[PDB]
Amino acid sequence: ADIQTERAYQKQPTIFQNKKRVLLGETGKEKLPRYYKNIGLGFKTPKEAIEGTYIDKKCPFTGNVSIRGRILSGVVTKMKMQRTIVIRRDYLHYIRKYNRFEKRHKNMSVHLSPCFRDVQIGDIVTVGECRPLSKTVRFNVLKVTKAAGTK
Amino acid sequence: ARGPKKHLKRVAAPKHWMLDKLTGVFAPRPSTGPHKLRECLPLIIFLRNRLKYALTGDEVKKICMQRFIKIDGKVRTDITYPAGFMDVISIDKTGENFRLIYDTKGRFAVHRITPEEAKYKLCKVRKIFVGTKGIPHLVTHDARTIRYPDPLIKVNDTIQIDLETGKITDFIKFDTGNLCMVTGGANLGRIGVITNRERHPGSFDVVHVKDANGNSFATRLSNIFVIGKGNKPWISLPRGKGIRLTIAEERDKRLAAKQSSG
Amino acid sequence: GKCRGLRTARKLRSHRRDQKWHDKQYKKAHLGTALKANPFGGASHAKGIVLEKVGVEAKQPNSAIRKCVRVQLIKNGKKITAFVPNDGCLNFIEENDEVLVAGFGRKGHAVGDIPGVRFKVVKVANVSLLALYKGKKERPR
RNA sequence: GAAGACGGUCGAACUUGACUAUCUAGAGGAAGUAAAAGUCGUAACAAGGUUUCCGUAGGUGAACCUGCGGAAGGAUCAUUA
RNA sequence: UAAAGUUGCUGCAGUUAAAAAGCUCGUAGUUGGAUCUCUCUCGGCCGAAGCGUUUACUUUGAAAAAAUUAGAGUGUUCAAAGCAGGCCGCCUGGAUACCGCAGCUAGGAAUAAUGGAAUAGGACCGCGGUUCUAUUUUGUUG
RNA sequence: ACGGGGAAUCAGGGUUCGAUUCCGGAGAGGGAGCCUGAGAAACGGCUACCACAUCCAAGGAAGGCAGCAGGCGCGCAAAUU
RNA sequence: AAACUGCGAAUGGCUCAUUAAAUCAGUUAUGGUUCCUUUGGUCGCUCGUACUUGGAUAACUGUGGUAAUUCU
Ligand SMILES: [Mg+2]
Ligand SMILES: [Mg+2]
Ligand SMILES: [Mg+2]
Ligand SMILES: [Mg+2]
Ligand SMILES: [Mg+2]
Ligand SMILES: [Mg+2]
Ligand SMILES: [Mg+2]
Ligand SMILES: [Mg+2]
Ligand SMILES: [Mg+2]
Ligand SMILES: [Mg+2]
Ligand SMILES: [Mg+2]
Ligand SMILES: [Mg+2]
Ligand SMILES: [Mg+2]
Ligand SMILES: [Mg+2]
Ligand SMILES: [Mg+2]
Ligand SMILES: [Mg+2]
Ligand SMILES: [Mg+2]
Ligand SMILES: [Mg+2]
Ligand SMILES: [Mg+2]
Ligand SMILES: [Mg+2]
Ligand SMILES: [Mg+2]
Ligand SMILES: [Mg+2]
Ligand SMILES: [Mg+2]
Ligand SMILES: [Mg+2]
Ligand SMILES: [Mg+2]
Ligand SMILES: [Mg+2]
Ligand SMILES: [Mg+2]
Ligand SMILES: [Mg+2]
Ligand SMILES: [Mg+2]
Ligand SMILES: [Mg+2]
Ligand SMILES: [Mg+2]
Ligand SMILES: [Mg+2]
Ligand SMILES: [Mg+2]
Ligand SMILES: [Mg+2]
Repeated sequence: ADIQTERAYQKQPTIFQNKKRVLLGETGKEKLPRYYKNIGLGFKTPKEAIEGTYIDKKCPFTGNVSIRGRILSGVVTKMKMQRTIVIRRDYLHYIRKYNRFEKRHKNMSVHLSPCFRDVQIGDIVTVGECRPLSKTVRFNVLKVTKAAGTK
Repeated sequence: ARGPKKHLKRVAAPKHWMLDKLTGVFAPRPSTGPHKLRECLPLIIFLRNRLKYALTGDEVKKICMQRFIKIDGKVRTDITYPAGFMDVISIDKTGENFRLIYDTKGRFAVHRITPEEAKYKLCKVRKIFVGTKGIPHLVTHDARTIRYPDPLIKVNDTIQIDLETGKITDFIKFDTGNLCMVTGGANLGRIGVITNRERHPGSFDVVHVKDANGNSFATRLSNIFVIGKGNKPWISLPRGKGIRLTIAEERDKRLAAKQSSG
Repeated sequence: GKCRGLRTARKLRSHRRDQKWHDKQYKKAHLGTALKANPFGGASHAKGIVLEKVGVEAKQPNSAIRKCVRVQLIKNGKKITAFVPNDGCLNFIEENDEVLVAGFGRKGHAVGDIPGVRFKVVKVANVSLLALYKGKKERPR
């Protein structure tokens, strides 16, 4: 998978990839070291992020983002943007005059890392709050759980 | 509102000052200082409302401008100086020393201390950071930074500071079984032994504390102040020994005192 | 029957407000046409200039002449017929004089005998009609 | 180092068109409502003197009349091998 | 605003008083039949760790401005108020409750949703493999 | 329609009010642009345009009470230069 | 006294036109920023005329201009 598709050169800023190498240690390529971080709160780092090659500065595991504040869950409704998806959060709002609830929802645009592959319309995503990534995106997908009847 | 605010409405002042409603529109508005505005006792309130040494604000100013009041061993001529928890107020002309200790009902009590005990104080540690060629630094709840602290001293611990020099003399580690006072919230002013601390990563930690009478109560970690090692406090406690009476037993005690009076 | 499920709050509320629009008083108070059409403009009283004295026939079962006045409100220029309550009181009113007018008693609805009249005169030339009637004050000159 | 000038930006506001919200002058035309005791009749209420009413269509000074198809809220809960 | 159970959630009406769509299908919405009685590792028997599918619900705990409201004390001469005051320098207050909803917290598991094996794309025991990899090796070096 | 704390009424549930002394927001005739400053897009600072308006020797100069009093106007409706 | 310098004048007071997920309220975040002041730390850590440096300007003194300004 070629990772150079923009006008600029895509690269993890922390990793230095031009270290001098003698010809005796030139067994193909050096297998460019991968930068990854362990986000806390008991979330495992996907093996894809560790062993991947994608460049994503908004990735919670390989990019420059900090998970802080609220951790929420939603259902994936649309995946038509690049590296970001639209999830749906449903809830019941109480009305005190009638002592009864009404069904409400709100969509949320959340950044989805390339480390989560095979995400389908319908699965559950645990997202975590971060700094503003775009005009409307303030959350990053931290965990993906499949639907109840997946193959 | 452009720029900082300089006034404080009397009804908007913190309730533990015990300010009335009809004396004026405004309140003393504590100056910026080592203690937060909501958690301090301005010098004027203590010197006029509490001790009744002065009748008006001008008399408080006249008292302070003769350099009679010392807060933690230093002369303070600012009448709105924020004096807060564990501060030592010394008046040598009349020869008394007070320590600002929360009462059981969450108010700064007039607590007189001996001059031997007025030479030190206890400070909670807020953070530890290394700077400037690998020199460690401690920051206390009193906004004083101390370089070269003991490597064992960690956050949420308590250090005994010699007021004359400003150096650490000993410390208490934050651990279960150590005596503590609650410095904020519903249980403010209560004294008890730490029983258990539950950690919630990314959120606030809750500390459970058991009184000397067997009562238990929870607080947030930021509301806990280690007072003594084990059951013995390192300072003198106010007349109420940190235990909270319910309104029923308070009424019974008041009635017994009334009956025994005369 | 009505819906009764635990999740029916929105249906109940929407139905209640839609049906609330079918209440006469609620629609009158919240539609905004009544306040626009009200000559007083929502005020309790108003001030006007007496245009002419008029006699209005009482409704059929009882025969009488009700002495009213045509007034022109200062604040919006609308023309109004106002009733001069007591007897001889029409003699206290002149042409082209300031008069303070109030409602008649039922929220812009005609009262008793007088047809199409919902206002009564309270003051004439800044002196109360009751004071003139009881001899407490005289008409200014 | 002042006045000043090219360019850019923010941009009040001006001119010219278009649209839009409220109030409004206004010949006339056509209704509703009261006050209404006039004129022509009698449509409806009794089998109201052609049973009433509904939908549709035409016509007529006026109520209304007629055709078609419905209802009984009908003047028949019933009519005999 | 109450009276107005004349806006009806509590709690109204629809044969004739105003009122059920001409009839059926049908998306969203609303509602929906029985059934199922915590441990393996770490540190000093406990403290720790998960995770039991997730909740809703219920109870508790924390955090939640003052004023206002409720309310404790207190003879403003009484009262509305106030936060004062009492004893012959002392003594004593300036309480407490309540604060939807949402968000934290820890118990309960009836009720109500939700899942867990039916191409075995099953659980547990041992096996064997495949691959990569962290350190044992080891006064030391090496 | 500035939002809350709250207010009136109320068996229980509710309905209505909250410009108004506490907290938060906005504005200083209407827009816009700035200087200084830690902090204004500040108006009891400045620069323009729009609307009003003051003095003038006609060349020019100076404005901003939704601060306290007070006046006009508007009004049913509100206090001492 | 005046004048230069420094600080404040961004608080307070008034009003409710605008404003309909905006304001605001509760809850969280800044591991994404700024912060006069108060308070504490730091301030021989740097290997490179001083027993004190230079030019102004105000107040003040004198000549004024404009019908007129907290003009100059
Ligand atoms: Mg202000
Ligand atoms: Mg945190
Ligand atoms: Mg220039
Ligand atoms: Mg016949
Ligand atoms: Mg007939
Ligand atoms: Mg007939
Ligand atoms: Mg009928
Ligand atoms: Mg009512
Ligand atoms: Mg009732
Ligand atoms: Mg009814
Ligand atoms: Mg009917
Ligand atoms: Mg039917
Ligand atoms: Mg359906
Ligand atoms: Mg069931
Ligand atoms: Mg409160
Ligand atoms: Mg009370
Ligand atoms: Mg709650
Ligand atoms: Mg408005
Ligand atoms: Mg409102
Ligand atoms: Mg208001
Ligand atoms: Mg208004
Ligand atoms: Mg305000
Ligand atoms: Mg402003
Ligand atoms: Mg004005
Ligand atoms: Mg401005
Ligand atoms: Mg002004
Ligand atoms: Mg101002
Ligand atoms: Mg004024
Ligand atoms: Mg007037
Ligand atoms: Mg009045
Ligand atoms: Mg000066
Ligand atoms: Mg200063
Ligand atoms: Mg300043
Ligand atoms: Mg300093």
